Amino acid sequence: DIQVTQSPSPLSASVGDRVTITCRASQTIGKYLNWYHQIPGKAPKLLISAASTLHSGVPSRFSGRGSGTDFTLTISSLQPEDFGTYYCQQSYSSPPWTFGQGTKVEIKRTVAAPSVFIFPPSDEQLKSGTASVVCLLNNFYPREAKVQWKVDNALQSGNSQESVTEQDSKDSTYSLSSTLTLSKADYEKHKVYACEVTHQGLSSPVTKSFNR
Amino acid sequence: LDPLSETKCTLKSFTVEKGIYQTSNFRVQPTESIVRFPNITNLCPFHEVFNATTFASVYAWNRKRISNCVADYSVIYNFAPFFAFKCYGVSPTKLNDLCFTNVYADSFVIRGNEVSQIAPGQTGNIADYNYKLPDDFTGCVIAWNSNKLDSKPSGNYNYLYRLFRKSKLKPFERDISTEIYQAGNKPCNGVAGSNCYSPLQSYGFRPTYGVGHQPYRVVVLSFELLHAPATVCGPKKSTNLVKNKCVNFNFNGLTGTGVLTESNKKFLPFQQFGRDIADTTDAVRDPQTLEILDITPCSFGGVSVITPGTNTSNQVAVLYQGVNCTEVSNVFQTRAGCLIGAEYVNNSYECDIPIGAGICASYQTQTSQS
Amino acid sequence: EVRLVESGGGLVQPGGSLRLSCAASGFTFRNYDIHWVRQTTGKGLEWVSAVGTSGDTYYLDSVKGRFTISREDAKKSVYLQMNSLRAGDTAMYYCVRGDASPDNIYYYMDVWGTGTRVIVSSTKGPSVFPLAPSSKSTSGGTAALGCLVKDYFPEPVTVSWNSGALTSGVHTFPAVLQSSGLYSLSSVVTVPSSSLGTQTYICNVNHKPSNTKVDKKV
Amino acid sequence: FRSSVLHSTQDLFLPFFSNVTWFHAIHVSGTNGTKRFDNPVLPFNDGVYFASTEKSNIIRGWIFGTTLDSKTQSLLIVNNATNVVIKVCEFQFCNDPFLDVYQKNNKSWMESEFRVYSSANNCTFEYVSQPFLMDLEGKEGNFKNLREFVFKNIDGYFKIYSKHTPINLERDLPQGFSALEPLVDLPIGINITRFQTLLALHRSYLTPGDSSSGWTAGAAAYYVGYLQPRTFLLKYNENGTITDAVDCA
Repeated sequence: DIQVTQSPSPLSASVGDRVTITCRASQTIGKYLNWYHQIPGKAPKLLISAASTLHSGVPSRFSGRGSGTDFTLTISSLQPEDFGTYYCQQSYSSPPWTFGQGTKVEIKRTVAAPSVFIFPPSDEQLKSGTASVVCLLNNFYPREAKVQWKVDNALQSGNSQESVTEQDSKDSTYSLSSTLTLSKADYEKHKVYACEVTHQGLSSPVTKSFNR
Repeated sequence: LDPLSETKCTLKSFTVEKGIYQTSNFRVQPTESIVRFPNITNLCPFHEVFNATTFASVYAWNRKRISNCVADYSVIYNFAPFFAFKCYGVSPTKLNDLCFTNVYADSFVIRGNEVSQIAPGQTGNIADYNYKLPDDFTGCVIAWNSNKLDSKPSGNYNYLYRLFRKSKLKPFERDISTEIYQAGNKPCNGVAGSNCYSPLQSYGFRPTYGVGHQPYRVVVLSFELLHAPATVCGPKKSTNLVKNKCVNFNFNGLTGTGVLTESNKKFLPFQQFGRDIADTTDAVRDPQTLEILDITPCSFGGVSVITPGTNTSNQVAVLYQGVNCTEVSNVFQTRAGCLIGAEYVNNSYECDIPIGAGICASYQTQTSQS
Repeated sequence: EVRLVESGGGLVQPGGSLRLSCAASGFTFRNYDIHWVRQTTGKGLEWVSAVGTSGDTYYLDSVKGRFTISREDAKKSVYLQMNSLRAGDTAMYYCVRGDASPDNIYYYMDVWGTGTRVIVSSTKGPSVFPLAPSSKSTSGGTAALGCLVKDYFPEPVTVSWNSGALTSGVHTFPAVLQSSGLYSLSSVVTVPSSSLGTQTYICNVNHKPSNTKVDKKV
Repeated sequence: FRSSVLHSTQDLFLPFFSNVTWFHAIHVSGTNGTKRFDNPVLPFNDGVYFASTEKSNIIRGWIFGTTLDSKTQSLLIVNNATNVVIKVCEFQFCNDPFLDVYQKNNKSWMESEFRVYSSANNCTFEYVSQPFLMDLEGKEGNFKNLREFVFKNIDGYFKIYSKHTPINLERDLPQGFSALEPLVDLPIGINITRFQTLLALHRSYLTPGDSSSGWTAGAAAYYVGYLQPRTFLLKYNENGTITDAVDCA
C-alpha cells in the first residue's frame, strides 16, 4: 500500500523555533495530505487541508508545503497551546484513509538528576501471595532511560511494566514507575534488587537495593 | 411597543385620533424549499458492462468512452459483494456530485493474487506489461469474485496474458501482438521450443485451486478531470412535494415562491407550465409525476390598526386585510380581512370606525371597556 | 454550535454486541458524510468505515463482516452495530464528518466528535498496598509516600491525598493494564523527609464504580 | 397552457391565403405511357409546410443541408415502420432522388433497401427515437391521413411539429383549422439553406388498389410552403387547445 514515515517520536522544541515535521509517502500522492493535531485529553482538530490551504481557525503560523512526496510542516513560531501529536492523512491512498503514526512535540528544559527510591512490597501483601516492588523515577527530562531489575545479579525481567505521566506545566518533567510483579517465593528467597537506572542525565548509574 | 405605538411612530404624533390607520403589510414568509427537478438519471452505458458472460482478456482489455449520460454511480453499489472497491484520486463519496469530462471503462479478468498488483505506482508481472496505470490515474478499481461464470471445469484456457515485453508499458497502451519472442542468441520466427515460446499463457480456473488463483473480474473507470465542458455530471437531487404551504419551488427551472395546491385543470400531453391573462405562472406539471399542480401567490396583505383615540383609552385592534385568519385575543373573520382584537356583537349601531364590507367597530361599554 | 454527541456507552463482555450512536446538530445532516474513527490508547487512528448518502457503504478488509452501517435521517443520527468483537477492539471510538471542496475531492474531516470508550473485561475489587519509606538513604528531604492501588478493573479512579492540604504533590500515574486484565496505577506525594511524623497523610481513595472507600493508610 | 384567453405572439408562422407550391410527383399510367418524376431542389428559408397525403408509404424522408454532397451534415429523418432514424452524422450523399427504386415493392428484399449508403464518415451526434412519426396501418380501408410536418430551424434547437387530422374524401383540400404540436426538440447547428425530399415504396405491399383510394403509388400530394414572421392571435378552448386563429397582417 501507501505508507507514511513521519518524524521520530521525541522531537524537542521550545517557545520560538523552526520545527519541521516531514510526512513522506512511499509513492507519488501529488498534493493530497491533511495535517491534524490531537492534544492529550481532547478530540483531534484540523490544521492544514490539501497540504497547502489553511482551512480555518489556525493563525499560529502553520504553513505547509509539498510537491510529489515532499510534505513538511514548517512551524516558524510555537505557542504553549499548540503542543501535542500530529497526524498526516493520505487522501490519495485508498477509500480506507490511513493516517500517520503521530509526532509529539514536548518542551525543552534543563537536566535534573532523577531521584530514585525503591520500595519493598507491603507486609500484608506477601501473605496474599502476590508482591510488587516499585522503583520510582521522577524529575527527568531525558525520557530514554530503562529499568533493569537486577534480581540476585541476574536480569530476571519480563513481568515488570512501566509507564510515564503527562508532562508537567511548570516543571516539564516526567515520572517513571515500574512494578516488579513476582510470586511470594521469589521475594523471600532473593535479596538483591538493584534497580539499574541507565539514564543519560546522570553521570553514574545509581543502583538502589534493599536487604531483608 | 404596541399596535397603537406602531400608529404613533407612523403618523408622527403622540395623540392618535379615533379611526383606522394602515401601518404595515403582513406577508407570510416561506419556511421550506423544494428543489424538485426534472431531467434526472436515465439510460447510460454504465449497465450491460458489469453483468455479462465475458468482458475482455488481460492483453485485450476493451474500452468504452461513456458519455452523453447523467452519470449516476448509485447503481454500481447495489450489486454483489465486491472484493476490492479502491478509488485512486477521486473520493468514493463524491462520485454523484462531480462533473467528469470522460470516463473509459476497461475490464479484464485476472487471478486472485493479481488484484493487489494492479494499482497506480505498483509494478509486477501483470500490472507492468499487460495493463499499467499512470502516476496520475484519477479513477476507481472495482474487483469482485467470478467463480461461477468463468470457472469452467478442466481449466478455462480462454484467457491469455502477455509477458516478456521488449520495453516497458505506457499508460493505456494496447498490446495485441503474437510474435514469437526469445531471450537471446536463438533464431525463433514462427516455431517454438525450450527457450522460445508464444507470448501468451492460459489461466487455470478450477475449483480445486485455493485462494489466489480464482478468476476475479476487474474494471477500472478512468475519470478524466479537465476544464472543458463536462459530459457526465452527477444526478440532480429532488426533495418531496409538500402542498398547502407557501414555499420555494424549483419545478423545471422556473424558481418561484407561493402556495402549491391541486387544481382541476387538464394540461395538454406536451404543455408543461402555463400562465394567465397577466402572463404569470399559475399552474405547472409535476416533474416526476406529471400531476397538475396549482401554484398560488404567497399569502400577503395590509395591516390596519383600529384606534379609538389615545385620549379615550389605549386598547387597539389589528385588521389583517385579505387574510382568512389562518395565516397568523378575539378572532373574527370578516369579508375584508381577519379582525383580531375585537368580538362580533349581534347588535346594530351607527358606524363609528368603518372596517369594511359593512363591518364597523366602536369603543362601547360592555358591562368593562373593549 | 457544531457538536457531535457520542453518548452511546459500552460495558459488554468479550463475545457480546453493543450499539453506539453519533448525533449531530448545527448543519445539514443529509448533505454530509459521517465516519467512525477509532483511537487506541497508545496508537493512532485505525480506520473510518464511513457511509454515504446514496447507499454508499464501505468497510475495511480487516473489519468487514463483523460490522454494519445504517443511516437514519429521521432523528438526524447514525448508529454502529457490530457482531461479536475480539480482544483487540477495546479502544476509544469517534465519529468525524468528512468534507471537501464544493467541486473537488480534498477531504479533510474538520468536524470531529467527542469520543466513546469501549472496554471488554471483568470487574473485581480494588486493593491498596502501603509503601513505608523507612530507609532514609535517599538524597535527603525527598519523601515518596505512596499507596499502590492494584487489581482494579474500572479505569476511572482517583487517590485523594487529603485534598485541601495536599500541597500540590499528588502524582496521578497512568493505569497500567496487566496481563490478567486489571490495572495498577501509582499515587505518590512530593513532601520533604521531615514530614514523616508530622501529620497523617491519608490516601483516601474515591473509586466511584466499585463504591468502596478504602482506608488504613501507610 | 392557456384556457379561454386571447394571446398574440410573433413567430415564424404560415401566412393565411398564401400560394403553396403544389407538386404532383406521381408515376402511374394505364397504357404504359411515359411520365416524368418530379424532384426539385427547393431552397430553405427558415420554414416549410410539408403536408403530403399518403396511406402506407409515398414520401419517406426529410433530408436537409446546404452543401449536402460530401461536406455538410445530414438529418436522415426516414420514418420506416420500425422507428425513427434521425442522424446528423456526416454521410456521403448521392444525387439520386429516390431511396432505392420507385418500383419493386416486394417484401423479399430489405425492409427499407438503403441503397443511398455510399460511404460512412466520422459522426457528431445521433438520435434514435423509438416512437415513429407515421402511425397508420391502413385499417380504415378507404381513408388516408394528412402528414403535416411544419419544420423550423432556430439558433438553438430544431423544432418538429405533427398532427393527425381527418382528411376524408373531399374536393381539393380540407378547409379547416388544425393545430400542430411539437414532438422533438433536438439541437442543430447547421447553416441550412436548401432542402431536398425523397420518395420510396414500402415492402409491405397491400392488395391491388385499382380504385382511386387504393394503390397510392400515383397519389402524391407534395405541399411546400415557406414561412414568414407575422403576428398571430390565438384563441384557446376550455380544454387548453387552439380552436382558430387570425392573420393579423
